Amino acid sequence: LIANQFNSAIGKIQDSLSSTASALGKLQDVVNQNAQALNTLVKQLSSNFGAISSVLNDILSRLDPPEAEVQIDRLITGRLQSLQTYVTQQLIRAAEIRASANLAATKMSECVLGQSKRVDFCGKGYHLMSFPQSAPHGVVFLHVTYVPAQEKNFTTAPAICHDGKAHFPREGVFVSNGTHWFVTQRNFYEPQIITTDNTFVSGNCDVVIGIVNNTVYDPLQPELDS
Amino acid sequence: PVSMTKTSVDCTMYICGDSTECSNLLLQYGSFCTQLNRALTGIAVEQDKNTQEVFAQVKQIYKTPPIKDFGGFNFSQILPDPSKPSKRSFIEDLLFNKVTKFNGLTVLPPLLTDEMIAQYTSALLAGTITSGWTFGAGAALQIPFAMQMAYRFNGIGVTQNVLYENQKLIANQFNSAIGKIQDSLSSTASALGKLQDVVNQNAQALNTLVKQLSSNFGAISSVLNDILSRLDPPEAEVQIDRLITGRLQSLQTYVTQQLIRAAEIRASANLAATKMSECVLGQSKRVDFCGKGYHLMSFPQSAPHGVVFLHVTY
Amino acid sequence: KNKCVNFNFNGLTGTGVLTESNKKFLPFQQFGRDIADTTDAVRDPQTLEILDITPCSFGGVSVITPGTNTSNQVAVLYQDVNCTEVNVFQTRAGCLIGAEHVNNSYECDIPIGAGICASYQTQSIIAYTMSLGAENSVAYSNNSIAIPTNFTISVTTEIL
Ligand SMILES: *[C@@H]1O[C@H](CO)[C@@H](O[C@@H]2O[C@H](CO)[C@@H](O)[C@H](O)[C@H]2NC(C)=O)[C@H](O)[C@H]1NC(C)=O
Ligand SMILES: *[C@@H]1O[C@H](CO)[C@@H](O[C@@H]2O[C@H](CO)[C@@H](O)[C@H](O)[C@H]2NC(C)=O)[C@H](O)[C@H]1NC(C)=O
Ligand SMILES: *[C@@H]1O[C@H](CO)[C@@H](O[C@@H]2O[C@H](CO)[C@@H](O)[C@H](O)[C@H]2NC(C)=O)[C@H](O)[C@H]1NC(C)=O
Ligand SMILES: *[C@@H]1O[C@H](CO)[C@@H](O[C@@H]2O[C@H](CO)[C@@H](O)[C@H](O)[C@H]2NC(C)=O)[C@H](O)[C@H]1NC(C)=O
Ligand SMILES: *[C@@H]1O[C@H](CO)[C@@H](O[C@@H]2O[C@H](CO)[C@@H](O)[C@H](O)[C@H]2NC(C)=O)[C@H](O)[C@H]1NC(C)=O
Ligand SMILES: *[C@@H]1O[C@H](CO)[C@@H](O)[C@H](O)[C@H]1NC(C)=O
Ligand SMILES: *[C@@H]1O[C@H](CO)[C@@H](O)[C@H](O)[C@H]1NC(C)=O
Ligand SMILES: *[C@@H]1O[C@H](CO)[C@@H](O)[C@H](O)[C@H]1NC(C)=O
Ligand SMILES: *[C@@H]1O[C@H](CO)[C@@H](O)[C@H](O)[C@H]1NC(C)=O
Ligand SMILES: *[C@@H]1O[C@H](CO)[C@@H](O)[C@H](O)[C@H]1NC(C)=O
Ligand SMILES: *[C@@H]1O[C@H](CO)[C@@H](O)[C@H](O)[C@H]1NC(C)=O
Repeated sequence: LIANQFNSAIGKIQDSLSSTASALGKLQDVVNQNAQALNTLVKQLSSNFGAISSVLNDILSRLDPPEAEVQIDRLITGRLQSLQTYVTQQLIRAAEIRASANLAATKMSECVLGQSKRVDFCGKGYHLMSFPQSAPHGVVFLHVTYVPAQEKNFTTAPAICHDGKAHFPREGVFVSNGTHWFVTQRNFYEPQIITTDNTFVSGNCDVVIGIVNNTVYDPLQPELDS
Repeated sequence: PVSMTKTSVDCTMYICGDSTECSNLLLQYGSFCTQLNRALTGIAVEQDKNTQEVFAQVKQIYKTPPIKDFGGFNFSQILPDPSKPSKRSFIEDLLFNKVTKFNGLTVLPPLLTDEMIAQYTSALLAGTITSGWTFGAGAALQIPFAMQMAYRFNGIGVTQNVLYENQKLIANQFNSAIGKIQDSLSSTASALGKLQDVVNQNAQALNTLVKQLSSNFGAISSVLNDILSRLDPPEAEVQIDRLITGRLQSLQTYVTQQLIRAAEIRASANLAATKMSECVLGQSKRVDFCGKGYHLMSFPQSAPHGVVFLHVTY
Repeated sequence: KNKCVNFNFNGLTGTGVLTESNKKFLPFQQFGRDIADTTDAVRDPQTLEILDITPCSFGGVSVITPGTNTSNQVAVLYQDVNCTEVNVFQTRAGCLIGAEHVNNSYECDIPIGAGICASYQTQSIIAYTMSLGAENSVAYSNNSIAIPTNFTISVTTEIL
């Protein structure tokens, strides 16, 4: 079942990517931002900045050096400013990318090379494993997680009273279907008969709030009788 | 700090105040103006995204049950007061109290209202209290609060029995500590310094931008109308160019600082989102990620342009 | 008064709305300025009257459009302007024109701002208060627990 659920989910990934382009928006956005910035840089060459012509060749073709220098100076001032603007925005943008890259590297380490207990860090659910796929100017992570599908109400007790002693589950939680008490692990319903090996004994019944009364089976007792 | 004020400056108005002569000169400077507008718009959208990242981490809007039997733990102070107009908790109200144009620069309202952020925090807390960490992972599975706490005690290394036996004491210690939080916030404003600082920085930057309009930059008059009323267009052009050069530089300075400032806020917002996930939606074993001590659980409270986390530790 | 006019007091040009002011000018004071050092009040030359200058209403225009692919119908938002100054609905964002306000809350499609989102639905552009999500009351009880009986392996994609 788990293998089938896994295979199915990978199938859906293929479908999603094949259908909708928007899925890779973050990557596309980065591309678009850099393209717009360069387009702007190129267009600023067409700006006159108060000079007679934006074309540098026109200025020197029309004017002698003393006059030409004034017009060239305006173009230089404008073009240098334009490029400074570009470089500054790129530095800021690069720092945003470096942050993303550091995050991608961190996830590569803690999600692909390991199993993360950090919540949501590797996808919504309880992270199992994750697989990296190269993407243009980016990385894509397929996070396989475990999500509990179907759930049921049970009445629960913090502890049970046996012989005036309080039994708490070693791991797990006490549950009652309504008639019989069992101990199940929290994440998946596997009821087991409450036994001495499923429980540890601390203190007495009196201090524990919400304690219920249920027999705790001892495996050794039958063996002695037999 | 999760977000800043979304601020938009129309440069063609800032640089030239409804003056056509000036606007024509501004055209020669190219698409500088469009680029400035674009930069600021980017920041504003980022601010909305920052808030979504932190607060909208909850599948459904969970509601706490009318019966608050949380095993003696009392959350009335951090849970919303319905009686109040905005459904904000007592602590959120204190936080809101603590934290404190015509030139082409306007403020755009945030996409989520304060009431909506308060509803998101209420959903997170209700999920946390009633269902533990399960709401993060999937469908919120109810678990009694005193038993949820026992799992969190197993998480730090202490056996379940310790919590059960000392339940009254732990509940009292918890309630007391929340009391102290109320007291601290009411007594001293300085506590929300980080949030205040963000506000102050944005205000100073705008104040500077407005003051730079009064600068002449070597023109005869800082007032653009004075130049036009006193001088013929050829002569006026030189003076207007000086004003344009100065005003455009002033605004570029502003935009650049805001881009850098936004990036710092986005980092904080990313951290706030990461703490919402590993601290509120789960129990962090990372040391000091979620308060000093062994983290048990944590509860988010909306604050102006920020989030506040109450970390319960052992 | 009470109109956007191009005024000129003693060779001081400006465009603004002149209103009778309540400012307590002292006899000598010619005109008032601001926090920002912006002229915002005048004493009339021909009359001893103080007039508050309010800049004529200006605001940004945003066009809310579903893709052109989808529809050519558009809604216009006049930011921070009263509707009088301009399917007309006033939001905290500004004056929204071309969008029908709908009570039913939906997931935010196009964020107009201040909690108000727009979408294209059965068609016309509609404006609504965005829904945060499906309200749920968890079945909390001091003795009730919910334990999952099954699971779903799920693969989700994160792009960086
Ligand atoms: C809860 O589960 C227990 C264990 O399966 C049920 O107790 C059993 O009931 C069947 C039918 O009467 C008997 O054949 C078994 O001998 C019982 N087992 C034990 C452990 O005694 C119980 O009936 C179930 N209750 C509900 C509410 O469905
Ligand atoms: C669990 O079992 C204990 C022991 O039988 C119960 O305590 C008895 O309660 C009855 C009714 O109050 C008294 O008459 C006995 O004197 C009590 N015995 C002792 C040793 O205290 C206890 O009430 C039971 N609890 C539940 C949940 O039924
Ligand atoms: C949790 O503690 C709070 C704070 O002491 C209690 O709220 C008070 O309730 C009493 C009435 O019972 C009022 O007189 C106080 O004015 C309230 N204080 C404030 C500031 O809210 C609350 O009732 C306690 N809840 C429980 C479950 O005991
Ligand atoms: C352990 O925990 C705290 C540490 O300060 C103390 O708890 C107090 O215990 C006394 C006596 O039982 C109570 O009257 C107080 O109300 C408790 N105070 C608090 C902070 O809740 C005490 O030092 C130690 N208590 C025990 C039970 O060992
Ligand atoms: C747990 O869920 C899986 C589905 O994820 C269930 O498997 C299905 O079982 C029904 C009945 O045989 C079939 O019609 C489906 O084709 C099965 N689906 C798959 C993907 O195999 C499984 O039965 C569930 N178990 C429980 C506890 O109900
Ligand atoms: C648990 O019980 C409550 C009250 O009867 C109910 O509303 C809820 O749907 C139940 N949940 C499950 C998983 O059966
Ligand atoms: C749960 O609350 C009920 C009242 O709603 C009370 O009678 C009962 O003793 C409590 N039980 C536990 C498990 O503490
Ligand atoms: C002319 O000046 C006097 C000053 O006292 C004033 O009373 C009168 O209203 C003025 N007339 C005009 C043209 O406004
Ligand atoms: C409109 O969108 C659909 C779906 O993406 C696409 O197939 C189609 O080519 C688009 N048409 C136009 C007018 O771009
Ligand atoms: C528009 O003006 C009216 C009348 O003063 C006022 O009640 C209303 O609040 C204003 N609305 C906006 C959008 O400012
Ligand atoms: C939506 O709400 C308003 C009240 O604010 C009301 O006038 C209108 O009838 C409502 N729409 C319906 C019920 O179709």
